Amino acid sequence: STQYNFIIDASAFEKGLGNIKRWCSDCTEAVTLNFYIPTFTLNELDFLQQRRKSFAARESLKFIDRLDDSKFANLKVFIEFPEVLDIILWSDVMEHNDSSGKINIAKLPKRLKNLLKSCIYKCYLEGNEGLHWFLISEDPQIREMAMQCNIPSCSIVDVDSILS
Repeated sequence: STQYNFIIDASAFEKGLGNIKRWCSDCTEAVTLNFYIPTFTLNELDFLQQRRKSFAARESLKFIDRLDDSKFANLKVFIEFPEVLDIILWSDVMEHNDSSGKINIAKLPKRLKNLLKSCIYKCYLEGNEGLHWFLISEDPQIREMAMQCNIPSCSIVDVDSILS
C-alpha cells in the first residue's frame, strides 16, 4: 500500500482542477492521497476569483469545500489553521535555504514567505508526521523558491506520470 502526501498551491488548482478531481476519484486502497491546503492557496484562489474573475479559481474553492466536508474513499484532506503561520519561525525557513541560491528569500512578498513557512512546516517541522511531502505547483516563481529551500515540487504533468 502507498500514500502520496501533497501540499497544493493556488496555480495547481487554477490550471489543473480537472486533473486533481480525476486523482481524487481514481485513488484506490493500493494508492491513497493525503492533501494539505495552505492559507496561501485559499487567499490566492479568493484573489483570482474576485479580482481576476477566474472561473477555475471559483470552482476550485467549491471543490475544496466538498473535499473538506465529505469523506472521499482513500483520500485525506487537511485545511491549514492560519494561526500556524504565527507559530512557524522564519529562522526555521532560513535554515533550509541554500545561501548560494540567487533568490533573496527574505525580500519576497509576505504571502510567498507564508507559503514557504507552510511548506517547511510540513517538510521538516511539526506538520511532517513522519511522511514525505511534495509541493504541487504550476507557478515557476513558486517552484524556484521552493527548490532553493529544499522543498521538492511537482507540476500537474509530473504527478500524472507518477499516478498513471
